[PDB]
Amino acid sequence: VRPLSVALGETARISCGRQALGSRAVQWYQHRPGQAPILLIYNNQDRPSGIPERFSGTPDINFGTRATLTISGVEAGDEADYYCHMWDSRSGFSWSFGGATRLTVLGQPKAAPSVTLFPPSSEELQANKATLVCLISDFYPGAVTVAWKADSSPVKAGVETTTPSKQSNNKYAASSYLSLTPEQWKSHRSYSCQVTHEGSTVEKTVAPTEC
Amino acid sequence: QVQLQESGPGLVKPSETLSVTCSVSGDSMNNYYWTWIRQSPGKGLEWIGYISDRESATYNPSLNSRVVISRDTSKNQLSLKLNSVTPADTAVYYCATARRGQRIYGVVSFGEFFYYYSMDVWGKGTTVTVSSASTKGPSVFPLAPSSKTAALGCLVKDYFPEPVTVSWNSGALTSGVHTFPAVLQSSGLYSLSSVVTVPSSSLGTQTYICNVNHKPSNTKVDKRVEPKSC
Repeated sequence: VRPLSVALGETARISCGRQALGSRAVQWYQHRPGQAPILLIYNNQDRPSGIPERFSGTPDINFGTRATLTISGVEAGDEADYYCHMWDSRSGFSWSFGGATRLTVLGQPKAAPSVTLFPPSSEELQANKATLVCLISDFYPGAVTVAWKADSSPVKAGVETTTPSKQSNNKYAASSYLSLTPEQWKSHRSYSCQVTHEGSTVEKTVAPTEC
Repeated sequence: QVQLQESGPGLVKPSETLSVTCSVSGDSMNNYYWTWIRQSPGKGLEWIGYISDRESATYNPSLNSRVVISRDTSKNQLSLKLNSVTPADTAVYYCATARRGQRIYGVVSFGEFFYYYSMDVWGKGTTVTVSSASTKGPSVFPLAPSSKTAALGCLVKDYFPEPVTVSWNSGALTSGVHTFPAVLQSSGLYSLSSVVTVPSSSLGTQTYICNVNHKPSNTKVDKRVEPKSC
């Protein structure tokens, strides 16, 4: 990928990875994680219905005009991978979609994480296992620290945590799982999931002795 | 209102044949050219091939003649078969319509034109993993609501391969739903959680069921989530 970053509201200009020799026909595709790719622009400038007119391509007008995708008033929701599928009269059949330009949109408001911590279910404990589940959502930017405590002692055993990734609302989500024996679960006064984000901390606690 | 939905095996062993289907709705397959594109972990989009009207298919040489694309008009289905698979064939596979354009840059009579394709309608994709490891269906546990809105959910534990889909109340409950990205454990097994924030005063009266689907293992678990016995 070719990373590019632009501030909210600014005009992004993404250059095609390959330049045309002769007459060209260029398609642009947007690909957001968890979604099918979407056709943004075809035949150089044509815009499918449903695509915002904030998106435009370069016309082929016999200037040495580099094919470029322009996005005016860049929004958080424009953060995606962009593909320029370049066809020209000298290059032969274009099997490659080319590399992605990964557009990161910066300048968004800090948002503190929502944190939900679930203790082990009675059903899991009956099966002789125990998992604490910490779900972290709606935060921005994406850098976060997730720590677990047993009572007040830090813990590093049984801990599996995801890399944060963008949600549909363009904030981040992550989760952390702490695997315990039922005996460990019941023998402590409490366990906490502690999430530190931009210098501040959201912390949830569960206890075997409380509902 | 033409719509595309892919379906596949979820897991194939190396050296076997990967077979995916795309069901077409809202129009006749006959009114479109068809294509498959895949999206591999760590790689960009890869164009597999396309098939025109007269059942004539053209394939990306990158797949080294391992690919067959075909139509079954009696089912309005598009098919892809990829043989001799390796872990490099692990990807999300998408079906799409293709629009053929013709750019003339000189006299047509002298063949001074080229055809190009725009992919205008895409399916949602279907994940296929190529591994010698055996599939494993998840164990599903309820994540009961606080006793003190409240969040409740389902823990979808220890499965392979990706993905798992979760709905709530058989699709009827969508607002406030959040299914989180799975964690990949050291064991190479996945776990995820799905949460829904619902009104606290709905608890005990309103039924909340998380529907878990892991296609590769043919696991469908319907898990009621009720308030803590305490």
